[PDB]
Amino acid sequence: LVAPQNTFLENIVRRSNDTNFVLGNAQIVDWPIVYSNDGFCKLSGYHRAEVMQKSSACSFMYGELTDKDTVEKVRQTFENYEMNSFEILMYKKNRTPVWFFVKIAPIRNEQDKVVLFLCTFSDITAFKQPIEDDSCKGWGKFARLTRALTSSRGVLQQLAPSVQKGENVHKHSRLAEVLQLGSDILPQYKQEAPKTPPHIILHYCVFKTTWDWIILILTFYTAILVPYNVSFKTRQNNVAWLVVDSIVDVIFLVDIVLNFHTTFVGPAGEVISDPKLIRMNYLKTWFVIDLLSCLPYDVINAFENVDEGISSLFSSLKVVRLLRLGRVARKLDHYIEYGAAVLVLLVCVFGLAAHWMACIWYSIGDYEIFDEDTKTIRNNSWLYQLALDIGTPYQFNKWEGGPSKNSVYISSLYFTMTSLTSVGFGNIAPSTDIEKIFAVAIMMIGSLLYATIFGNVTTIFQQMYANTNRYHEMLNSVRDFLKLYQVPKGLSERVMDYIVSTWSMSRGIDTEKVLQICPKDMRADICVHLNRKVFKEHPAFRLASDGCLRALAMEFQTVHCAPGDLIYHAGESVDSLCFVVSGSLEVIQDDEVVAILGKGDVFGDVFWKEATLAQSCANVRALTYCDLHVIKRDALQKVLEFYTAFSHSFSRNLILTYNLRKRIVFRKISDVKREEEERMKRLPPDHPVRRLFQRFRQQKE
Amino acid sequence: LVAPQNTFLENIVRRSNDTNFVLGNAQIVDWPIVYSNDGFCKLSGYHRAEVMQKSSACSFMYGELTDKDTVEKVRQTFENYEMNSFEILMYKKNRTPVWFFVKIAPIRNEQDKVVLFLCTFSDITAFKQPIEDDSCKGWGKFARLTRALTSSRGVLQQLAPSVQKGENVHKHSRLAEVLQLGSDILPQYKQEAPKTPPHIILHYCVFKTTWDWIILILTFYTAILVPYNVSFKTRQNNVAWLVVDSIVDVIFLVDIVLNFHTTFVGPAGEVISDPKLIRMNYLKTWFVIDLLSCLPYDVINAFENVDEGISSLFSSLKVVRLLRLGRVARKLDHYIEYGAAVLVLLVCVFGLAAHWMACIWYSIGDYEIFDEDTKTIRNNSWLYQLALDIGTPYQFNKWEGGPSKNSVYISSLYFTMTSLTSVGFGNIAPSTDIEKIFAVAIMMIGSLLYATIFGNVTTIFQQMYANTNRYHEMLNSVRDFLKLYQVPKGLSERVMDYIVSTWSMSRGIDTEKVLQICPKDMRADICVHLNRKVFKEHPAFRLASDGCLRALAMEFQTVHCAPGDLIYHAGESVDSLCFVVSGSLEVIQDDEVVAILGKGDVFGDVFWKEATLAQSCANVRALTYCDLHVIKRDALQKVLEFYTAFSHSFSRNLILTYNLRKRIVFRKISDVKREEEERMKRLPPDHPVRRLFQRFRQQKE
Repeated sequence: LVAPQNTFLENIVRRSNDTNFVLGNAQIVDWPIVYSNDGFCKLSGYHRAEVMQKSSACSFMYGELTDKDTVEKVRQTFENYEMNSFEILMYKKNRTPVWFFVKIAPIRNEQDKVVLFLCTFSDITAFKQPIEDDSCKGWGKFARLTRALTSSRGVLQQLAPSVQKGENVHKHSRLAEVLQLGSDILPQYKQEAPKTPPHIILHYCVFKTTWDWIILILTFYTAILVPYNVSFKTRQNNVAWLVVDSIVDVIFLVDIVLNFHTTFVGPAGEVISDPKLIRMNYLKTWFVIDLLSCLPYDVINAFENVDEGISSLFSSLKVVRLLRLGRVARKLDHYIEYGAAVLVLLVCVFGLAAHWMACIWYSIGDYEIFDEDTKTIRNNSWLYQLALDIGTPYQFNKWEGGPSKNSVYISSLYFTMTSLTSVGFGNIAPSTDIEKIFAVAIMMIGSLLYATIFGNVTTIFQQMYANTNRYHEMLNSVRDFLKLYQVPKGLSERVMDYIVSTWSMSRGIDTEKVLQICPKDMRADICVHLNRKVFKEHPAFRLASDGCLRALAMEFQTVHCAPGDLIYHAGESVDSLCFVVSGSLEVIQDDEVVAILGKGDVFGDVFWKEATLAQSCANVRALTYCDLHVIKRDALQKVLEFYTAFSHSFSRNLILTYNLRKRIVFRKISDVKREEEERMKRLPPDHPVRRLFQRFRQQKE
Repeated sequence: LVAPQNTFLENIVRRSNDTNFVLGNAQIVDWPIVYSNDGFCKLSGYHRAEVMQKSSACSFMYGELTDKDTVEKVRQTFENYEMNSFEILMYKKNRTPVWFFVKIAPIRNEQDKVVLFLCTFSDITAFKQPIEDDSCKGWGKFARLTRALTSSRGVLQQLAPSVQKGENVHKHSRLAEVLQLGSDILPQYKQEAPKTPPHIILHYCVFKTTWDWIILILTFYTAILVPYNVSFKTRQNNVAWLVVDSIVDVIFLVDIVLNFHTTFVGPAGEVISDPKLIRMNYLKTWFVIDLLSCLPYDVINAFENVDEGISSLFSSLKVVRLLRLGRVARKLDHYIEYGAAVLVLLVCVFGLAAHWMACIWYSIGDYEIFDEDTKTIRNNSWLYQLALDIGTPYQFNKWEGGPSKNSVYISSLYFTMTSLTSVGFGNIAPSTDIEKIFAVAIMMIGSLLYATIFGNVTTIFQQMYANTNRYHEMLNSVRDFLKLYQVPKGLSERVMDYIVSTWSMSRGIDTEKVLQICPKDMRADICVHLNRKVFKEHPAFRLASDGCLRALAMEFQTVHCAPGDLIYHAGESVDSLCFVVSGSLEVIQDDEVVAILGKGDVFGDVFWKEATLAQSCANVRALTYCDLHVIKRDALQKVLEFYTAFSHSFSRNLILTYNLRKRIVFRKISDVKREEEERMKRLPPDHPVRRLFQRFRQQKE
């Protein structure tokens, strides 16, 4: 998790080393200043706000002793863009002249251009010719001039008083710090990315992902095989297994070597890629135990071995991965995503634990069967009972071999496996004291791991089935509510269809919440993207600035209307302009169609001109599955009055397709036909209602 | 999930094929235009807004060369409602005459009426007699006229330049596209439902619901029976089972045939019913595996079979349903709703798995008992131990049969069943190597399924008992709160009764939340339905328009008042009109009853006339369980001032039963009686208080 980062200011202030600097623009005439520094504003007495937007030729602290030659030199250096360093008499706020040195260094840009200048400053008043304009005394002016040379008199040239004729090196020492500014110019005012150092590879790379699986399977294989080899007294009649062990060991050696040149996630940070400390962290974390883990004791044992038991500790030596990789195998928890991979992990660890405890059961039995010099058969031991039951019992002339190692291994495996899973068949029995205590330990640990499996699997089931129950409960509650208040079917069907459709489409996601999660800039950009159709298609928005576009986009709300639903009823107040982006809409008046609406059409009223609310004169009904983009009247009015220049064109360019306030008058064909029929088949004393009609007409006039 | 859908615009624009059209009303005199098209407004230069509400006789682009004969023809065609097609000189915005062709086609309606007209347009300027009014040159006018014939010169008549005398087919080609408009007239401007194609039946039908259960039970029976038949070496002494197998197979064949003519839910949509692709989807999804599953290998085997093991794979062949139906058996999760049906599913799969593993245990034992040519009895095998224990041991003269198949089956079943449920009795033992590994696998898978059962059952218990605990905890918290603040019993009893009653009635449903879930139109309709009593009974609302009715209904709130509770206390501000719909209320003043209120009565104050707030002069108390419909003063005032016409009758018709602001004065019987008694038993120096009384009377005057 890293971002392209601009490290201009930080590098320049770190490299300054108690100096000063002033920044200026490069593609701009006369070069106004873009930045100043505390050291400068303290030495020159000019505040930062009053130096801003000043010529970078430094004309504003010129004076009588300034040389026009130096002015031409700084001008040709600025216009030719070259490194250089001058000394020239400058003037402070009190117009007192003080000896001065300067050096300029423009900086390039990632786009192959020069954008910013950089001019550094220094005082050499105490080491130059003494010049005074108006002072109480010569020594007083000298002390005043020397008092401003603290930076030069500091550790930069602290050895000057102890020596003589040090001027031959003071200038070089002063210029050495300034000359380093090229290193700070490397970013070139650009989003310099944190490039990886050479011969170090990211740990998220494809090669490392495919290397992690192979090291996992190899460590799994070794963890299985080693105890069987070490305890079951197997011989080395097969040489190929030594070749396999050698290639296995060299693979682990390659892995431990590769772990040097690989970045790791810092626990106190995010990503650390500094080779001066990556290797140190690895060696202080896991490298020594991994080395003492990764020595071929058995391969050396092919010639000679210092100890026989070293190959036994070689097991737990290889097991250090099981934690080094196993806890990092939470990165293996990346995609096996159908149920938690912790389940595969627990079943695998159950298997390997069963193998381990089968091995140690065999070890116990072999340690128990014989009585050494006592020559006692010790018949109550489990292995002798198994030998009697399996057939081919022991005999003596020396003693017979009895059972073969293959059957003994699997029988011990069953004992362990029936012990761990707590079925306890009862054919092969612990019968002596140490088998007794072993059964104790095995049954304890098996019960614990059994409980762990159950807890994990139950958590999975409850997490998978959580959402379905809540949705069904909400639906049932809605159904009960509609049943209670005697709602007719014609409306209950509509409400349940709406609920089921909106749940199927939107799922368990809130658009408003997702919007409010993001910050203001991302929110505005998302709004622009969501509403981009209406801006880019409707000609009324082709003169929109970014600010007005964003202020409008923040407000627009989208509406999905099903077929048959109505938007604006007759008699309702109209207060929202709305653009049609999909489907088609119709307007019905007095049970007659007067207009039909399609894509890229808007209908409403001129709020900014009428400046008053009005009654809707007709109903608008949905035909097809349509999408609407609605704007409220108050917010639109506020935005348009804020953006007067935009409104002067918005009012002229925006034309409504149909005005809800305005309504048409008309007649019907059947009505005029029946009127004609009635007139073919064709009040004198109606004086009061005649006067009524006259009064009504006069009032209407 | 489908809806009645109007597909007028979409069909007409899809069928247009790069043409133009204009819509007009049919039951309306002179036929104003209801719709225009981009092609028309580009060719005729008239904007859409300025052509709307214009005569469909097209009089507004008439001119000097227009023929009155054609006017009469278009008029008689409009008034007789017949298909026809004319050519006539039209006029554009620049009044330049351009040769023109027209064709009209009115559209009917689902209610057996003609509602809309449809007139199409085309240009034939380049293929008619050249007529000019004012042009720079003849060839210039010819080029101008031909430049407007891009649509005709396109792919519609692209072969014209390559041939000669093509006029005999150009008119037919032009008219062919226009003549297709009858197909787009099929919806007839109506909510055309998506009717199912013939010989295809919906998958939600009753027949298919009753067919799913039978195929489920048949596949369950076959899955049980097949392994027992294939492994236990049973003979064919019973012929009826072959008849049953034949009828079973023909039922599966009928099912696979029926699956062709049946709609399915589209994963990328909702419902797909296109027979051109339903069969293709089925064949590419499951049809081939179902066919190779549904061949009567055993019925053919009655004569001859190419392989004996085919009947074994016939098992897993039939098992494909167990997934094809079993995952679709989430539709079986429709109503067994007392606990999840997943429990019945898991117990059934446990049973079938136990059967399978009993079968394979028998197979292993039979494979193990005998040593073939070695003639070894192999006594350590489980089956021989069982034979010795059960009685009738083996004997030789050939070898005896020993145990019967019935006991062997059930014994293997017990072994599997004790293995899966992890009780492990210990009478019948795995003793050789392969029984060993089989025990390994069986105990693993049994532990997994055991954990699954436990997780599911625990989820059920927590989901059933969730709500009771939260309700009890809330009640206990309320009880602790009331105990803390020393509330007397007379009030604690009331608050706890109110809480328990409102929880018992409303349950865990929020009326406000349910309202806000629905959109604005459904919300308004619900409000109208909930408050319909007061509108339809009270005469004051019998002059209410739909808009005012809805604007009022949005605001009304219902109140359930228990007996004994008070609504408006003396001294409280009155700010809400309220209608009584059930029960009865009384008003008490100075501990005397002045009025009683019943059904269909309203009480409050005239807010629209007083235009000021007032103090309540009396208390109103509940008598019976009553329901109130309350309206706030501000919203009512806003609505009535919005709807002036409604208010002019609402003020005149609405009369209060009792005015809270107005209060009556009176005397008491006991008071006047005691005054009469006192007067029967009957101040001169009280000058200051006499002056006080005089001043008070003068102030009151």
